[PDB]
Amino acid sequence: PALPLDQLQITHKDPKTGKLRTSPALHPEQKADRYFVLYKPPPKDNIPALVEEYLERATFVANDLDWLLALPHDKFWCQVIFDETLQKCLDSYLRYVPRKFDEGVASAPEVVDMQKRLHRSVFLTFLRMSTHKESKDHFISPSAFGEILYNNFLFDIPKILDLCVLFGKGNSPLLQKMIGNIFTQQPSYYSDLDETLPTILQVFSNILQHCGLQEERGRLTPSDMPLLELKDIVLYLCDTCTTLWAFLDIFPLACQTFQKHDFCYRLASFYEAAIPEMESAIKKRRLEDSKLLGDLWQRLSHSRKKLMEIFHIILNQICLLPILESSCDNIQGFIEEFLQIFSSLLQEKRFLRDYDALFPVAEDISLLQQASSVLDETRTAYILQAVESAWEGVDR
Amino acid sequence: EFMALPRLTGALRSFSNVTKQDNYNEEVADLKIKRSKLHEQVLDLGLTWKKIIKFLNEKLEKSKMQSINEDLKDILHAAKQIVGTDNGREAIESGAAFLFMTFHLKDSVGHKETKAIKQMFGPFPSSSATAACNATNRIISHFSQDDLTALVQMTEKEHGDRVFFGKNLAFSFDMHDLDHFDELPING
Repeated sequence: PALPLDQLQITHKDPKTGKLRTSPALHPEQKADRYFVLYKPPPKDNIPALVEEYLERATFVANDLDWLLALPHDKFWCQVIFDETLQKCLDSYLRYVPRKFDEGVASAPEVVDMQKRLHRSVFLTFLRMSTHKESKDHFISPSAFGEILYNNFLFDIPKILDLCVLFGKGNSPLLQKMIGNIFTQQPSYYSDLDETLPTILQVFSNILQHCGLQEERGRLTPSDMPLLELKDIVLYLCDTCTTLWAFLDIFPLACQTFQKHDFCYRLASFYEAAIPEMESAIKKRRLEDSKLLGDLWQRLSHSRKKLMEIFHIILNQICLLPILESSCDNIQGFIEEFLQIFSSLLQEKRFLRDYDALFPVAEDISLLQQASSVLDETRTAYILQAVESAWEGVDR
Repeated sequence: EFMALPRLTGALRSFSNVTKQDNYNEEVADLKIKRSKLHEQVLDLGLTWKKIIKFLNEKLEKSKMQSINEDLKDILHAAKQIVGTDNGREAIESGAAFLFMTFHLKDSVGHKETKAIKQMFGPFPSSSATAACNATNRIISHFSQDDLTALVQMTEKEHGDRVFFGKNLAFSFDMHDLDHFDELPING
């Protein structure tokens, strides 16, 4: 038979001369003594001296990771569990590696090739750790596996978000499997997500509070504020929206955790507060910097699109998808949740107009009307007359 | 500075890990201890020393093997100087294999090769890099070009025959980018 790793025993010599004691497979000194250095991203322009510093550090990391992938199931898991340098190195890479949507220079092919090496190797390492059944002989007990995962800080919530925004465009179906597996084997990440949501939302208010939009004594609106402070604000916002959206694109089961914290309304009202002022400021000050302001405009429009996509992903997951499936005809609560969500943002006319332009409301209301045997126009009319007036305020 | 760029997961880490952000207040203590232990970290490269002399003897006539053995002794001496004698015989032989493979396709000492040797064994006398490169090019001057492609194919094959987790898996380098929208129109 095949014995799972957590409970498998290997014989090893004890401190005492010439004495063998059977002991667990995983153990601190069965780990290898390979040191792991932290990752630092490349310089912003191809300054030769800085490039080679980055290259030195990066080759240490990549060689260590190549060897780590070469390792066997028993010794690889020993290393990942007991070597703190390894996990901190991977956290370093995930935290600091440049994202594609970032402001990017072309650099020497050496840095590009090396960066590709690191990208692939890091993804494969995280795949190995997300899998609890490497194959028939080499596997780990589900309950013990999730304990290991959560609790040698192998998977944070930040690291999961980083993983998605970094590897989700190309390798989605695999990363879906990974994330779903770690959440299945250790469900306390949900709680982690829960506890993290207040900080996430705090991010948004901070952005508002930094533009004086809403205890930060009156800061300057985007029209007045210094240019590269505004640049930082919209860069932060773009990174935040892209990361959240990528996470929910990989793992939509998280959405209810989000909506437990009134997320649909929070991002709708944030949209209403933030988007108009920043739009007008970018437009007005475009000629202060031709190229910078156009980039900021691209990022702002990207952020608005990603915000609305987040909104619709949550709406679908907790109302629309449950109605389409499992039609035993007890969908009133789902319907009522939909109606409540929209009643709470009737007044957010600018967000309503743009959101309706992208995911039309009438098409999702008809889903509820089709599914419910007994849904009168009374229950949705006002919502549509909100949408209508939201458009009618502007000349299109 | 890209360590400066504002990231959501950066804020998330800062909020619950104040502890750990200046926990990594470590620079050349950090990398130095790596240098301290990198001496035995490289087991081998593409082709080991025994594989190299097997190839050389298998492809060349005894006529030229006579001189090629003195060339290989020059390379062994250069590795002895670079690696040092206290790690032992097999260590300097793998260093000699590393030297040969470093210069088997290059006819001079360049920034790439000096930096590679330094990465592998720390600081070293460059005179020995010159000696090893000269001996290697002396040896390769006896290769026919079919022989040279055989050597290249052999290096490529063994690098390809290496097995690691997820090696044959499909992987994409496509990363999430900015969606294309359109420039703020002209104002006025």
